[PDB]
This record gives sequence, structure tokens and C-alpha cells, in this order.
Amino acid sequence: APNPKAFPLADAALTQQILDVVQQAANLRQLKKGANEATKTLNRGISEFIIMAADCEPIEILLHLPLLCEDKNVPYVFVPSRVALGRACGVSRPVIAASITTNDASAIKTQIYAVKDKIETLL
Amino acid sequence: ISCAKYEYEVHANFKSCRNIFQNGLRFNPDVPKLWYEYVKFELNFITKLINRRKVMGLINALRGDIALTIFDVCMKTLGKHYINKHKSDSKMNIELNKETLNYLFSESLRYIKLFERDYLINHVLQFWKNPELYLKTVMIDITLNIR
Amino acid sequence: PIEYLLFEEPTGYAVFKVKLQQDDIGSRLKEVQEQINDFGAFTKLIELVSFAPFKGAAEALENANDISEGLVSESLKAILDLNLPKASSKKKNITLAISDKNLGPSIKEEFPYVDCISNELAQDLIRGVRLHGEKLFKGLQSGDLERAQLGLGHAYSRAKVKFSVQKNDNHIIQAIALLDQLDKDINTFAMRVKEWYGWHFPELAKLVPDNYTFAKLVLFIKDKASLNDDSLHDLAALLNEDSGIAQRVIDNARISMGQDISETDMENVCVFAQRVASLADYRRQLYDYLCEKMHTVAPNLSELIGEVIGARLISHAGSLTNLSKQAASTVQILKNKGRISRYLANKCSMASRIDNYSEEPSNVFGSVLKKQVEQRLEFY
Amino acid sequence: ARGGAKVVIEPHRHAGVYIARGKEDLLVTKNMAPGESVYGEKRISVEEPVPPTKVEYRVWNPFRSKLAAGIMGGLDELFIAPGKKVLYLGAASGTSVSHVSDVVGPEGVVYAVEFSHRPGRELISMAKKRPNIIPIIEDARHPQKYRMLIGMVDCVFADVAQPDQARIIALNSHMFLKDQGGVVISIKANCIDSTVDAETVFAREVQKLREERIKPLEQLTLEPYERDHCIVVGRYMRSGLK
Amino acid sequence: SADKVDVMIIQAIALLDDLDKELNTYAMRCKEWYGWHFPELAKIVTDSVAYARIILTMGIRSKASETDLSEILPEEIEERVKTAAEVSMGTEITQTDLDNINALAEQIVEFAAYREQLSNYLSARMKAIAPNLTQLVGELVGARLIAHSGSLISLAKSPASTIQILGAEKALFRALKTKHDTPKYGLLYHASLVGQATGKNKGKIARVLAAKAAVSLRYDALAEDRDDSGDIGLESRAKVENRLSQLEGRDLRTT
RNA sequence: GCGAUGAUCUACCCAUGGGUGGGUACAAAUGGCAGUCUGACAAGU
Repeated sequence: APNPKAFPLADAALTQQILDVVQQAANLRQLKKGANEATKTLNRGISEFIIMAADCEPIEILLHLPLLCEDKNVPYVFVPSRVALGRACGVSRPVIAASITTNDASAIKTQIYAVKDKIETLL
Repeated sequence: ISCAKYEYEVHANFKSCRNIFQNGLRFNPDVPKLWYEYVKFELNFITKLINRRKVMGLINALRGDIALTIFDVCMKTLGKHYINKHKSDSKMNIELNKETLNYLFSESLRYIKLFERDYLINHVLQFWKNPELYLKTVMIDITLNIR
Repeated sequence: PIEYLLFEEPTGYAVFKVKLQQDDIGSRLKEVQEQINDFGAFTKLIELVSFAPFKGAAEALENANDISEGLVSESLKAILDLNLPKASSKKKNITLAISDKNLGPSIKEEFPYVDCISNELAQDLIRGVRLHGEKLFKGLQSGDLERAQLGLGHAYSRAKVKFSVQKNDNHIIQAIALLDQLDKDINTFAMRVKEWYGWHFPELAKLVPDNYTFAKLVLFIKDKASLNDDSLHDLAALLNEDSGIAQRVIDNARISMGQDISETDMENVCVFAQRVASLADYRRQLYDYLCEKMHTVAPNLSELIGEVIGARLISHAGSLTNLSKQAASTVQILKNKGRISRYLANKCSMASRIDNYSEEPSNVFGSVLKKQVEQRLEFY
Repeated sequence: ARGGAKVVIEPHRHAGVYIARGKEDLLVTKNMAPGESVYGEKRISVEEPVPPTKVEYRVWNPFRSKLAAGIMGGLDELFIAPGKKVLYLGAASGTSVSHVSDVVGPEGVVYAVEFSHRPGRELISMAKKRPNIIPIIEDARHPQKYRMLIGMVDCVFADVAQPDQARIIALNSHMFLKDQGGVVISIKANCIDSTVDAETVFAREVQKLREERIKPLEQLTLEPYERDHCIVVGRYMRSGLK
Repeated sequence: SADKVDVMIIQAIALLDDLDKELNTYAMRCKEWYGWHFPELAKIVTDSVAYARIILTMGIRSKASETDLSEILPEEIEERVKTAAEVSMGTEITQTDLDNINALAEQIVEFAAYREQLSNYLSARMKAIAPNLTQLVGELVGARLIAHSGSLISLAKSPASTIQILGAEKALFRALKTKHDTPKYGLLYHASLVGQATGKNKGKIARVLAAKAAVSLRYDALAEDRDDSGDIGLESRAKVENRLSQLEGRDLRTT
């Protein structure tokens, strides 16, 4: 009857595009890794969009994030594996939530804006 | 009540009084006074029809059933409305249920006091069954057999 | 041709009858908009013909939700069926004015001789009605529209958001505040009665320190003289005779040099001691209720740390909502000891997350986190 | 600034709001329900003389609000006042609707409107503590859907992010806003149109307002606080825009 | 005699002040809970004892609309509460919470009854210890003067102008060291005679009442065969009443 | 048999005891600030 708590969840093609921009941002130092760093970037206001894993045990520990996202008008996605998120994030350990921050002199600007456009139409 | 009473008492158009009462109950299905008055008007109409039959045959249970169906729908809508007025948990809902049943059956006792009288009380207690109120009911049974 | 219009209010429905159709081509003109504004002209444009209020707040909620969905409720059906003349359904249908294009078709499917208009001219009439408000009703409508607005709005919004009874935690906040103030005042009043009777019996005042037992002792011992061996066994039924305190106080009472007091003083001291004892009983009741409500509202956090400390965290963050909103180091803001406290802050923050955003939380994940912190403590 | 400093409160030009002078000056609104900060801001407290009481004032953060940014940049006219009715479209939470409610005070009212339900729950809790607010958790493009809750509001404020901002303002203001009534819009250029520039967006939206019969009185850009944002104050005319 | 215990007087007045303060704060907290459920009762009835008795009477808006509250409230306020209960904006409670709120309201009622009992006890204590000062200035003001000065003997040893000034010591010593005008009332402002005078007569009656109070105090603290019927206080009240009525009959303006 | 579900870092003596020292919330002090105004007229006819 209701939605699942994870929703909106991403299709596989959008997931590939998301993880590509995640890896290039982690290469160019734009990516904050972890739920605490993501919440801190949401408070400081520096984030561009949020990726969240939709299978961590349990789901509420990062489900605290969409409330801040809705109150500050940030888009967020839910990808289906924290294992793949940690791998494409470049950590030796699964990450459940990541925050792509904003920058203006960034080499990946239109890549971030393309995927963020896809997310904003996903919502 | 006053327009229905004028219509049935001076001009005596029972169909008009019927439509008036149905409209009034469509607007206010919450008022036991108006329900009471509809039942009283139906009873008076039935006794007038019976006495007219008597004088006709003198010169030369459908009724209780319609009054009692009016009583049945009275009890249904009064229970619904006393619930919906102040619609919670298990104990709160159960206590409210006891209070509603107490109020409804006190009103039915008033209907008894308004009151084929034996058949009428019989079907009322039949609908009733279908603690202290149960004792008062079986007391009503014994006094009915006395009557 | 806008013969009747229907206006819906938080206290029920109303049906107005149009006396004059304002003209339709000059509707963007300054003169016609100012005739909407002036009450000297809206009286000429609109007269009220009927008004039926709602019956209770629950039916007002249900009927407002039904207007919001756009269907025809039973009371709406009743008022329209009373007011509208049954003309023919092919030639000269009657014309109702309605604020909602979506409400229109349900009215038509119910009554087949009514045509529902929502044009800019009908919006103009309805805007004038809503503007002049309470003055149009000639005195009928009781109940104040502002209070009705606020109540119906809160109720309808709560129904649409699907609010709860468990996730309420202001009971927890106010209970821990009352626990703090009760403890402070019980200590104050217990010291007050302790001095006010040690003036009569300082040996006992020095002997027994515990406040509730002292209050019971002053409740039993009226004077230091009328105390026999049966009363000695009565204190043995009270606190303890195997410790010998009853024997000590009976010797000090038999040898006492305390100043004897008047009977009204003794009676008032007994009343004060009774009041303090009842306050201590209420404090124990409040403590147990707080433990129950913490196990119901925040079982993970209470499993990880404790009932009273969890209530301290909730009341200091402001609410469980804010406590789970916050990061995992500001809850610490609210060597090995410092590192283990930081670890505990991380884990209590996570427990706060799951405990708030689940709908009915679970001590299994509470105990999982607690066992993890304990295994880390064994690691240290 | 710190936890013990002493300041002098002073009435601003707009009624309802105040300035707290010190070594640095702070915009301030009088706290309605005293003793609880909503979004964790610091708050001033005076004591006033029956035994005296402790009155409380609350700081207004313009790096969070988009109306205190307009106040601080300096708006000649703001149609919110100590006694009015304000319709707040896009009311995410207390972080701005509580300050607006403290400005309109206990006499006036404020109808807060939000769509999504988690800010709805925040709004419900804050509105329970604050009586001037009535909350609506419904989509703001449907005044017909919530017509039974609002009557003839006196000003509208808009913090809507959606790209149909001018049409949704026009709908709500034709339905509920009074004649010659203040309209206050906060335009976000990036949300409305990302490809073309912010000034083009601003001229385009002021054109849409003037088409929907709101006469714009002024336009501020609020630059040191947000980027690419604007505040348009207009007046709803309905009769002779010229 | 067993009853002449000014230590019991000063303990009683300290207990009275603390009891008032704590009853006030507990009443505020009870208003907070039942305003979380019933957010209009706090602005309808500010009488905290009435709030507690209403909570003891009903525990939900339906019982508020059904039961009768005549002995607690007048009828217009009662029906106003009934309409507010018909449309209340707050949520509803659970049963253990209603139990705890009911217990808190019982605590408030018990503390109010205890405060009244203790005030009557202290009044009888003053009529037993210093009955002439009681006949003059009143039990509350007599207990406050004794509590300020420590013992009855020290209060009798002090002169009359000190007994006038006794309360306003802050303004007194500030004005003395600053070379301003000294305060004139002191703690005697709340006695009934100073409550009946008007302005400059309030100053003059404070002076005369302070002189007569010092007379009564020196009698009662130093009496060997004390009548305990207060005839000295009765005659001092007679002289003060006559002085005040004559000073009110004296007019300033022209006729 | 580690880690984003968060690794690392945030005064003096006596070889993990006691003795010096500073700082924050609460209580007690008959400890300190801290000393109890003026003194012959006034009102009516």
C-alpha cells in the first residue's frame, strides 16, 4: 500500500551514470564519504546532491538524511548496493551514503549537472 | 415538528407529513426527539386507520412492523452518531462502547415508556438481545407476562 | 444566468441566490471590480437563501476531506436537494455556481437538471462572498470562523500526514523535567521536616539520614515519651531492629533533653511529614512511568544506555526528532575514557536514528549495538 | 554574540522586527512561545516589570532565511505587519514560518503550506507549540483542494522552488489574496531556468507577474547572502494596473 | 508556656514562602502537560487550583462536554470550556499518562489545602505568642517582622523608626550613602492601615503605626504577667484608627 | 582474526598509590560587602 522507505530507487543505467560521477568526484576530491560527513555537508550547505544505499542493515540510520534533503531542497538517489557504492567510491570498505559537494571550477561540472538533472526528474 | 404537526392536525395530509418527517430526518439524523416524534406520529396514524376500519365495519402486524423498522434504523443511526460525535486505545474505545450502549438502551427504555403493546415490547426486547441492563430486561419480560 | 451559488464553510454549507447577474463583457473594468469590493453593491448582487451548519467536528473533518477529494457528501446532497427547484433536465436546466471544476461533474451525476458553472464570473461572485464573510449571514451562523479554521486545519492536516500516538515524546521531556524538580523539592522539604522535628529530637535527626524512612519515623513517633516495647516492635515492623536503631532511639528518647512542643505543633508536623511521604510516593510512581514510556518510545537508546540518561539526551537535544537529525559528534557535545565515550556517542546516535524513523522500534537492534559496544570494551 | 553578552534592543523601520545593537548588530523577532528555540539559534532575554517576567527575543539568521536577507538588504515595503494574515506558500518548516508568525503576532494568523510529509511532521509539531499557524500538508497548486481552510488572506509570501512559480502564485492570489494586497516572491534563478542567465529569468518572471495582474513595486537581489536569487515585492491590483 | 515558640514562627514563615514558590512551579508544569493535550484551558482558566480540579473532574473533551463543573467554575466560563473542548486543536492521551496527570493535579490540590492549613496554624500561633502586635498589624506582618529581626527580644530592643524602615534596607542604605531621600514605608506597607491610607497619609500612618507597633512589641516581649488578650494592641489600634480617620477628614484643597 | 555502520589527534612531586594545583553545575555559612531615617510642632476658629 505505501511506498518503501528507500524510494526513489534508481534504474541500472542511471545507477551506472551515478557511480561514474561518484568515482570521478572522488578522484578530484569533491566527495564526502559517510552519513556523518553527508549530514555535515547538508548543514554547511556545500553539497550538490546525495547518494544513499538502499540496503544497509537497517535502513533508518541513513533514512535520517531525506528530511534534511527535503528541507534544504537537495536531490538524492537510492542506489541498491552499499558494496558497489564503496567500490565505486574508492574506499576499502562499504559506504552507505555519499555527498557530491558543489564547486565552480570543477572539471566534471557538466557531468554532475547531467546526472543531477536526471535525479531531479526522477523525483 | 411544528410544520408536520400543523399539516397533520388541521389539514391531515399524512403523505405530506411523511415526506416532511423524512426530510427532517435526512437533515438531522442525530436528534432522538425528532425520532421519537416520528414514531409517535406513525403510531397515531395507525390507531386512526384502525378506528376508521372499526367504524366502517361497524356501519356495514404490518403497522407495528413499520414502527419497529423505524426503531431499528433509529438505534443504528443514533449509535453511529454518538460514536462519531467524539470518535484512542483499547480501554478508551471499550469504555466508550459501554457508554454508547447505555445511552441507546436508556433511549429504548424511553420508547417502552412511550408504549399490540405486548407484541411491540416483544420485538423491542428481541432486537435488544439480538449485566444490570440484562436484569432490567428480564424484569421487563416478567412484567410483560403480568400485563 | 447564474441563478444559485454554493459556498462551503468550516461551519457548514450555504446556498445564495443571485438577484442580479453582473454584466459579462465589462468584467475587467475598475467599476465592476470596485462593486465587488463595496458592500453597498454586493448586497444588490447576492442574497442568502439557505444555510445548514455541520453537526460535529468529526463530520466537519469528513465533509472537508470529501470536498477536498471533490465528491458529493451526504449533507451536501441534502442541502442541494432541498434548495434546488426540479426544473426540466432538457430545457432550461438550473445553473449552480461552484468554485471547483472538479466538483462539478459529481453534482451533475447526482442531480441531472443542474449545470455547474466555474468561470471567472462565478469566481468573482465567490470571491465577493468570501470577502464579506460573516456580514452576509444576517446573524444566523453561530461559532467563530477563526477558531473553526484553526481546528479543522489542524485536524485535516494531521489526518493527511497520518500522525501517531507512539512517536509523541513531550511526555518524556516533561516527565524528566518533573523528576528533576520533584527530587530537588523532596530534598528541601525533607531537610525542613528533619530540622523542624530534630528541634524536638536531635538524636534521631543525627541517627537516621534517609529521608523517606525519617518521614515514616516522624509519622509513627508522635512524642519522645509515649513509646513502649510494643512500639519498639512496631519500629521493628518498620525499618530494622536487628541493626539496633530502635533500641538506640528508645534509649535516646528515654534520656532526651529536646524541648517539648505543643500539640498543635506536633499535629502540623505530622501533616507536613504526611505530605512529604506522599510526594516521595508520587516520585517513585513518576520514575516507573518514565521507564515504561522510554521502553515504549525509545527502546533502542534506552537499551544501549538507560531510561533516565536517554531522557536526558532527548530533553537536551530538544526532541527525538532533533536528536536523530543531528550529526554523530554534536551528540557528544550535548584518554581511553574519551575514546570510548566517542564510540558510545556514535552508537547512541545510530540507535536514535533507528528508534525515531522506524514506526515501532526494536530492542533486537538495541541489543546488537549494546553487545557491540561491550565487545569493544572487552577489546580495550 | 557569546553566551553572556548584553545588547540593546531597538525598533526597526518595519514594525514587528527589532535590531539588537552591540559590537555587532542582530536582526531579532519577539519570541511567541518563550523558552524553546525552534532551529537551534541563540536568543536574547530581557526582564520586564505584580512581579516581573522574563520576555524573550529570537535572532534571525539571514544565511538560512530568505526574508531576513531581504530585510537586511533593505526593502522599502514589506506587507507583513503585526496584525495581518499571511499565506506562506512553500513553508518548509519553522526556520522561516516561525519568524513570520512572531512578526504577525498573536492577533494575525499565518497559513503555512507544504507538500511533502516529513517537513509536514516538523510543521505539525511546531504549529502545535505556536497557535498563530495553521498548517496545510497539501499540494500548493490546488487552492480549490484546500479552499475550506483559508479566508481572504492579506499578504502572500512565496518560497516555492518549482518552475511554475508565477502560475501557482497567480492561482492562490486570485483565490484568496485581498485586493491591493502584498505579494512577496523569492525567485531562485537556477530552479526556474538553468540554461539561460539569472537576469533573463528575473525579467521573464516579472513579466509573468505583470501579466497576472500583480504590479511589481520593487526588486532586490540579496547578493552577499545567496547567489542568483531575488526578491520581488509587488501589489495585487485587480483593477486598473496602469 | 509550651506555646511561646518564635522558632516555630520563623520556621513556619520560611516554609510558607517556599511552599508558595513550589506550588507555583508545579502548577506551571501541570498546565504544560494538559495544555499539550488541551491547549485552550490555560488561556481560559488561570486559577491553578481550578485547573487541577477540572483535570480531576474530566479527562477528555467528551467528559468535558458531558459532565457538570458548577462548583469549580461559573456557568459562562463552563460552557466556554465546553465549546473549546468541542473544537480543541491538541491530540489525545493514553491511560497511564492520564493517570500521572491526575496524580499531579491531586498533588496541587493537596498543596493548596496544606498552605491554607499552615497559614491558619501560624495565625493561631501569633495570637498565642504576640497577641497585641497581632491585634495591631496582623499575623502575616507580625511574623515577617519577627523573621526579619531574628528574635522577639531583638525586635523589641530596636527603636520605632527601625521598625518602620525594616523592609526597605537596600534603598535606605543606598540613599544614605548617596545623600538622597530615604524610603518611608518599609515592610509595613502591607498592613491594613497603610492599605487604607492614601499617599502622604500613607507615609504618616506608616510612622504612627510603627510607633504603636514598637510599643506593643516591647510589651509582649518583656511581659511577666501577660494577659494574652491583647488589650494594649486593641487600644493602639483605636488610637491609630482615630488618627487615620482624622487625617483623612483633613482636606488639602479649598471649599 | 580492524575501519565511513567512522581509523587518528584535541598544569607540580615522589617506580600503574598517595601528597601539591587550577577550572565548571548544586548545596551550607551568626563568613565578607553591611552601616538599621529625622525629632516639636500640626490642624481648626
